[PDB]
Amino acid sequence: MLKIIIPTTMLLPMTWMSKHNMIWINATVHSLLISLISLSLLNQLGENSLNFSLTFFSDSLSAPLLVLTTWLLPLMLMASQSHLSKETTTRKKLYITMLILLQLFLIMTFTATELILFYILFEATLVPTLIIITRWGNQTERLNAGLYFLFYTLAGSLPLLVALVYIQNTTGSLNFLIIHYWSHPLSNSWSNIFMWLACIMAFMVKMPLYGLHLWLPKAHVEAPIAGSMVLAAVLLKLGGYGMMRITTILNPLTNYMAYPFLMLSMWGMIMTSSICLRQTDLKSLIAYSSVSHMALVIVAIMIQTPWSFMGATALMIAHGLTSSMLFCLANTNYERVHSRTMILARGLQTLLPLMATWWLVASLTNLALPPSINLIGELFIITASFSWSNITIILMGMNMMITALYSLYMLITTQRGKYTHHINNIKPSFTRENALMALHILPLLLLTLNPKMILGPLY
Amino acid sequence: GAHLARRYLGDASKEPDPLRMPTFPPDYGFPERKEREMVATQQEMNDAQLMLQQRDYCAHYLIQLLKCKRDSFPNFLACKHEQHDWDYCEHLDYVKRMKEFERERRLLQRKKRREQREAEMARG
Amino acid sequence: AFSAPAAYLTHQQKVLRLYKRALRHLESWCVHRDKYRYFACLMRARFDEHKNEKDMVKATQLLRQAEEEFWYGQHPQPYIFPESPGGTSYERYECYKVPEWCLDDWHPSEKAMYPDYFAKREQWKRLRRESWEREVKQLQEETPPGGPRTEALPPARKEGDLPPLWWHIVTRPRERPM
Amino acid sequence: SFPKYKPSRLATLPATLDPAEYDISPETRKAQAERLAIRSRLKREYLLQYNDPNRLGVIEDPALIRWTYARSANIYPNFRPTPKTSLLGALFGIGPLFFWYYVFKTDRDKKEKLIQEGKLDQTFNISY
Amino acid sequence: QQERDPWYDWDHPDLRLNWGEPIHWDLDMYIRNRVDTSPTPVSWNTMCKHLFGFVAFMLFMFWVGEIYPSYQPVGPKQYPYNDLYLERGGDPTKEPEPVVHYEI
Amino acid sequence: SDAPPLTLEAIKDRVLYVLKLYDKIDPEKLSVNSHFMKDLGLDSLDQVEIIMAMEDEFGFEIPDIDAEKLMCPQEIVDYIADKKDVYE
Amino acid sequence: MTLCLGAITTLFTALCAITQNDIKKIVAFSTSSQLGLMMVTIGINQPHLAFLHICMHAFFKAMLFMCSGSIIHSLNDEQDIRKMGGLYKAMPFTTTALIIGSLALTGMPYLTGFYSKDLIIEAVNMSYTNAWALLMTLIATSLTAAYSTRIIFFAFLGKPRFPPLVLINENNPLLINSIKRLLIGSIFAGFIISNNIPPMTVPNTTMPLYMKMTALIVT
Amino acid sequence: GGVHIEPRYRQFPQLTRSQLIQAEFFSATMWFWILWRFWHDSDAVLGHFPYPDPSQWTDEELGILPDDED
Amino acid sequence: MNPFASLTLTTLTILTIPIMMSNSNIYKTNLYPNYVKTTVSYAFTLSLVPLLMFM
Amino acid sequence: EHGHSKMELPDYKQWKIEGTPLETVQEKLAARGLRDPWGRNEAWRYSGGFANNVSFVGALLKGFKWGFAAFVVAVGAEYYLESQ
Amino acid sequence: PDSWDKDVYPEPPRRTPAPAPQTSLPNPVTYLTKIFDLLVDRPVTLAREFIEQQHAKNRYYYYHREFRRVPDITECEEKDILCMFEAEMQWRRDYKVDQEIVNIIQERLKACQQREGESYRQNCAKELEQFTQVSKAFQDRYSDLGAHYSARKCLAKQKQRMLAERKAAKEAAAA
Amino acid sequence: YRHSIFAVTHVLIPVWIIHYYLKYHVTAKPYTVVERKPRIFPGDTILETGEVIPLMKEFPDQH
Ligand SMILES: CCCCCCCCCCCCCCCCC[C@@H](O)O[C@H](CO[C@H](O)CCCCCCCCCCCCCCC)COP(=O)(O)OCC[N+](C)(C)C
Ligand SMILES: CCCCCCCC/C=C\CCCCCCCC(=O)O[C@H](COC(=O)CCCCCCC/C=C/CCCCCCCC)COP(=O)(O)OCCN
Ligand SMILES: CCCCCCCCCCCC(=O)SCCNC(=O)CCNC(=O)[C@H](O)C(C)(C)COP(=O)(O)O
Repeated sequence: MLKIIIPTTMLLPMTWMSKHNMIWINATVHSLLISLISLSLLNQLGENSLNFSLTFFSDSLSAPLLVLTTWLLPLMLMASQSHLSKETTTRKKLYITMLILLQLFLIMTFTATELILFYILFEATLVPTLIIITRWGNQTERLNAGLYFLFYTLAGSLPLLVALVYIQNTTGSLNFLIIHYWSHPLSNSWSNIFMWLACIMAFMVKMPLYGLHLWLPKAHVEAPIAGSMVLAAVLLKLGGYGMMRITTILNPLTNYMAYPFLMLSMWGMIMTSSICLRQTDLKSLIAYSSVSHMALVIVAIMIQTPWSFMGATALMIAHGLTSSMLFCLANTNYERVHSRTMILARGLQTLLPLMATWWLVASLTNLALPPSINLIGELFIITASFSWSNITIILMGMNMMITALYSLYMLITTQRGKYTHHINNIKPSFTRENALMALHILPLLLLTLNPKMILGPLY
Repeated sequence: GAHLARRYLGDASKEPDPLRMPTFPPDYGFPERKEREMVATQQEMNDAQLMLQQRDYCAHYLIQLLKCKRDSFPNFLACKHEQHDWDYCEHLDYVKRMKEFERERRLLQRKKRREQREAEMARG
Repeated sequence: AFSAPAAYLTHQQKVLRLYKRALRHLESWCVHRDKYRYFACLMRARFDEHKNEKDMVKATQLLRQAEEEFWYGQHPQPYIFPESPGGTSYERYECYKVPEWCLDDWHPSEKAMYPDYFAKREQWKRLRRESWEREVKQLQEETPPGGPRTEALPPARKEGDLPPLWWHIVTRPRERPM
Repeated sequence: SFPKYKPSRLATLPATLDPAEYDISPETRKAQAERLAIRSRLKREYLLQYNDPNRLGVIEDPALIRWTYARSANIYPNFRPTPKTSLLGALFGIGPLFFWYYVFKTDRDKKEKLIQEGKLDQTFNISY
Repeated sequence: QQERDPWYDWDHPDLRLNWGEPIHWDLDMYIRNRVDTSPTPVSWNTMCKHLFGFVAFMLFMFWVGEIYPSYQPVGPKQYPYNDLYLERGGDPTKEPEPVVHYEI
Repeated sequence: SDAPPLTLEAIKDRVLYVLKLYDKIDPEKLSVNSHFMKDLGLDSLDQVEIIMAMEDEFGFEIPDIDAEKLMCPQEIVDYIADKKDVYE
Repeated sequence: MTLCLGAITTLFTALCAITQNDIKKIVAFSTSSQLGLMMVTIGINQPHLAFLHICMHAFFKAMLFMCSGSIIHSLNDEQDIRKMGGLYKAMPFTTTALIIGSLALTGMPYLTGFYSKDLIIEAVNMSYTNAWALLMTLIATSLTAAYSTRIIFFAFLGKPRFPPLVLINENNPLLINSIKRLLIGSIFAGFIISNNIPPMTVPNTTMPLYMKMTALIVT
Repeated sequence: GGVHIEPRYRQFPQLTRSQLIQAEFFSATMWFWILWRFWHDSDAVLGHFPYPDPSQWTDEELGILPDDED
Repeated sequence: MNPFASLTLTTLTILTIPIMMSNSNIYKTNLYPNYVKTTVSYAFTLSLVPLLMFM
Repeated sequence: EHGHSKMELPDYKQWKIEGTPLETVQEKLAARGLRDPWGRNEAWRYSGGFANNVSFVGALLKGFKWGFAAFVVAVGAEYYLESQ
Repeated sequence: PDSWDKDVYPEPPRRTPAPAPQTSLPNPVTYLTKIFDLLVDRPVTLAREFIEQQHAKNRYYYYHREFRRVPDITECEEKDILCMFEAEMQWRRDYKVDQEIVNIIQERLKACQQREGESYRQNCAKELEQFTQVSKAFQDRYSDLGAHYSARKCLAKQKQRMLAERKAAKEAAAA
Repeated sequence: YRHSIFAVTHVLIPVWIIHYYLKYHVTAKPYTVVERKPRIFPGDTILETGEVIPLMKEFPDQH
């Protein structure tokens, strides 16, 4: 596994000692190389996993998340090229260092044979993200945003730490393989109820579950473009990955305790999808869309059927790519108008036709158009829920209707109509932006050819 | 339809129920009770795979018609005679069904009159 | 569209607008031309029965039951011209109206074609650049204290002048640019 | 004499049938003049900022900024816990959760009972 | 925003808004793409009455037609081999109760 | 479309043609510069009839605020010209 | 449920069509009523007959729409039937094409709509169905005939009503050929497809003379 | 595609003989088809089997016994 | 062998060729509509054969 | 190549109300004491090729004559060919 | 074709009626088939023979893997991890084998329906019985385990089922 | 000439590719292409066996 870890670490001296004008070029090319090398992780077994060593292992659940994390960094560099131009070279290098640190921590998080190492890195991804939000943010509120993103997260994870340690003192090991093999049922007890709550609520707050989600719109709205991309795409998947990993020890208490969260997520998707309909901001709309899709993933993980796990993995990867693309698009508009309001700039399809086709593709994928892997995840989760209880279909279908509605509302308000008369600084779309969106979208429609690579270990 | 008006406006029991037909033994009319003859055996009708609702007593004419249409293909106006025979057999089946319906209707009239006459005799 | 609205509609304006709407809905009701002509002359005669009317309270008492009589027989599906704000082709060619300033972003290879047009465009731009400095002062002088009272603009009063704020009225895209 | 038109929330009264519009008053006449005055002043400001050959940006609109700020950021500081707010919040935020909890629990209790008594006919149910 | 004057020279003709005026709190609900509160040729309550009456009448009459079905003076269609037992469901090893069809 | 490119001459011909077919106006006295209310002595209503006739003749409808300030055939010709963007 | 839904749809939509002024809206409601009729056909357990009706409706409804488009473009983008007058002689090919299409859609015997719609009505009449849906199917047939009559009368018979500058023209091989292909279709395809395919339903051999012709009588 | 035809301004527009012959021919073939089919096969509309009268059947074939036997 | 399958798939497959060529140079010219119509005509003529086989 | 040949308008005298159903409306209006100033303007809708109208049934039977002639000649040909 | 086995995928003998045209007039179908053959099959077959001779020039092999039999979870010590691991891997491989068996039976069933046409309700009863048998067996063996299935849970389910069967049998015998 | 080159490049080449794919790859795998068994009527002769099916039961033929 170190063939992936070491090069990303070597990126730091590379970007620090590079020329004043060649930091972006070098970072882009070498990050793309690391993506290509990490692509070898995709070959998996139907048996347990590929064991790299005592400390790092990979699985067909860790493989797609790792590949997407490694693939993201070049696009984050391409997106943050623009607004950092007037920045001093030292601060640009600090930005690149933050991004590389985030990539490195996520890479060690997703292998993490042991639960305490996983926890340490899962919480280590907090510092680069917080600094990125609170330092390279635009509005006054970024500072406020930072605090929320911190404390909420910590508010969820500090009990988990205790829980994890307590487990090591009764079972004797937190190594994932042993915990899988030496699993024992959790008898219905108050002590076990609180252990289950401590173990789950740490990851619920990061999905985020409806009700505990208030930090997400603020963090996504105030963060810089790269911060928004990494929050929407990968950092949300930490909670779902962690729940998939940790629900192997929580049976059979999960059947009893999933009700408060299944009800919260099933109703929460309707409420957040409805909120998306009445929104005066693009980034807020996309953030609430992410909340809805992650609520659906939460439901899938709590249902605990093989179809649930397959659909949850597919939806996680697909939504990561989709959300990254949508945030990029909104940022391209924001750089030209400097307002970040949906109603303000309209009729852009006549002015920027290719940006219009990129908008169409992104919204179609978010709308879960078949046979895209968004629909694969949604359909598998809906099918598993229907097996669980025949009445979930009304809620799932209502969510489907509303998501189609607000995705097309976001498309029509910005792209269609008559242009704003008084805005005359809308320059043609650069090659960098179109390359960004193309590199976002091509992996999606290519993975729809080979779904097995993203359907998880239960495929 | 007239029978609809008669049943929904006249006495409900006086006219038969199409769901419960027949309500009388087939031997009630006369003891002969000759039996219907099917020409197409199971194997040549299944090998024909006509349809599950086309497997009625008029199936043999249907088999001849399908043989016709398969053989003389390029002209689709070649054979109307086999179609005519099949249509005639279908009409005869439908007339047998009408006869059965009117038979149950008149037998119910008979039973009603018989019961009424016997009850009147018991009244006197 | 062209003319700036006034502060209110006097009684005559309401009379004429009601008359025109009634005539249009009458034509929609009576499809055939002869029948519409008959009923239009009938309606005009019924409208001028009180033309010479003198007092105003009884006049405004009329054109109030007239409004109700219209709202009762208004033909919920009236005929609308294709390019009208209700027509089947209202904003149809709006997606082809591209602002002129977009031309300033054309690549020099694109601007190599059509050289004469860009010469004339540069002339127009210089004309506007000077005329704007004239127009700002014409408006600050001509405007009564306390801001304008009506959205009406004055014309050009000197020789070399041009009307104030003329650039975005003369440079409409087209009626059917594409 | 004609049947009358009754306005509703989604079927607003027309201008031509608004009783107030027909009955003009001296105070009203003065008011109309001032409304057009402020409207024309704003239009003049927008046209002066609009026709400028130097300007190569967006004409910042204070009304749009105020609308967005009031819709998004201005809600909480003006919030006050009032019987109306408390009752509406309790209903719309708790009632749905418990109603769906009841529905799903009822369905799953029935289904588990049917499974235990064995009268469900779950044949061919291989995927789940 | 549908009932605003369509012949005015608005700054945003599609939106029908003038630069500067106060914006309705719920503008994103009336944008000519959504709920329009225009006056209508028939009063709203009359609309609701007529539509609901038509719907309820149709549902009641469909139920009535269900309770009074139409048909023809015909007995049931007759099928040759024990009401076509072998090729509908099958089970060839039970010897179903023989049904014999009357020739009339 | 495939519509002919109508010009100002066609416009003025059609205006004067439509106004001649108005029996209330003698064809000898009405000229391209003949005012409506004073030179022709027409009522305001008959001005509205003229406006609607020109509407139905040209296929597009004139806003009444712009229509009621149309008092001369040359004014109407120029209004229709500016609306439909004719060069010559 | 399928039978009831098809019946209510066809009745309500034909009733709405009967009084429209946009030609495109009239033909849209026509096709919606036809879809309702097809759903009725499915409800009476005759799916193959509904497929044949799909096949015939394709031809004649598509060519009706093409004729309406020719009229619309000819009269300078106009759709209200209140502004097309005498087009019987002004454009003869569009007139005859839409006349043949209206006769076919209305189930004129020995056209493309006859072999499908006639069998639909015969099948529903002699089946154990709801009385109300039967009544609505017959009424919808009559209303289909009526709004076809409306299109013809209001678009072709009276005196002209369009603006004085006439731009009516048909002299284009593309429009003519595209119309005439579908015209040949809507004339002969019904016979060809009906007689070529093997039979898939038991025919309705015996039938009262009055219920036999009820389609012709009601149309 | 076609020929050059001019607008005519308040009179009947110019029509070529070609489209008139085409319209007349297609109307003619439509009607000829209808009467050809009606002559050759009139059974599709009018029917070709008779409908039996149920009251005409005598009780001998309906298995009806005169009120007394069974 | 069995031309039915080959024809029934090739009609659909040639229905997509103009979409493949949409990025070519023919797209930027005025021969694209003629191209698409000709392709549809060919596809219909080709799809006629399996109908004859079934009949 | 477009329709640019300087098309000519008619003469405004050529429009007469004579022979049109505008006599009926004019007579009914004068019978009450009114006149239609625009009656001449619609004259072109009843003057030229628009003068003759066709009934609805006259519309349905566009080609009944040629169809009937062809049908009878076909029946004659088949009668003479079959009876051989 | 020997590319697969004719006994795992049984097929009826495919009896086809010889054409017996009753009409003198020629059909277009035979001409269309002849032109299709000479215009498509011949070039395709020539290209395939070229490709096949090129393949036969360079011939080489690949093999199918064999897996030995190891103790299963029923012969696993409570806390031993190596033998438990081996038993888990073997149970996973048996799980996949079972899924592919059910897939084989399903393919057989679908083919049976499609071939039989309009008589599928009768002729395909044997395939239905095969699929019902395998479906029932598969369901008892692998259903209701959950996302985190394992050998231990399958054994526990089997033990519970055998306890219930033993109780029912003992009650039935002694009543 | 244009239509000849069109039919060559747009009909002949794709049908060659599809015919190859079907007759050598798709049919290589079992049950990929399943055909409804052709209808069997009495008196027909089978190419595989040469057996002639018995005719029908000689129904009464009147009218
Ligand atoms: C016709 C072609 C079809 C297939 C195309 C294949 C493309 C090949 C490149 C893409 C693969 C990505 C690399 C994924 C694997 C690399 C990581 C690791 O798994 O491989 C390493 C080894 O991989 C290679 O050594 C390095 C792969 C590097 C791929 C780069 C190819 C493209 C570079 C182009 C650079 C541009 C030139 C300069 C421009 C300015 C370590 O394995 P190793 O332990 O050793 O071998 C053990 C095997 N034993 C034990 C049996 C003996
Ligand atoms: C964004 C905010 C989210 C907040 C996340 C935190 C909420 C999680 C729920 C409580 C977390 C703390 C629980 C303790 C950690 C697990 C330790 C454990 O499992 O051991 C228990 C210990 O049990 C406890 O210590 C529980 C004490 C709980 C104290 C804090 C309670 C906080 C309120 C919980 C009730 C509300 C539940 C939902 C939380 C909503 C938060 C928004 C067993 O005790 P033994 O000594 O081993 O007994 C064996 C001998 N008989
Ligand atoms: C079919 C749908 C129903 C429609 C019904 C329509 C309503 C019909 C009833 C109409 C009743 C009335 O007219 S309500 C009568 C309202 N009161 C008056 O008309 C008197 C004062 N009018 C004026 O002075 C004008 O200036 C005038 C002289 C007219 C012209 O002005 P000009 O000199 O500058 O041209």
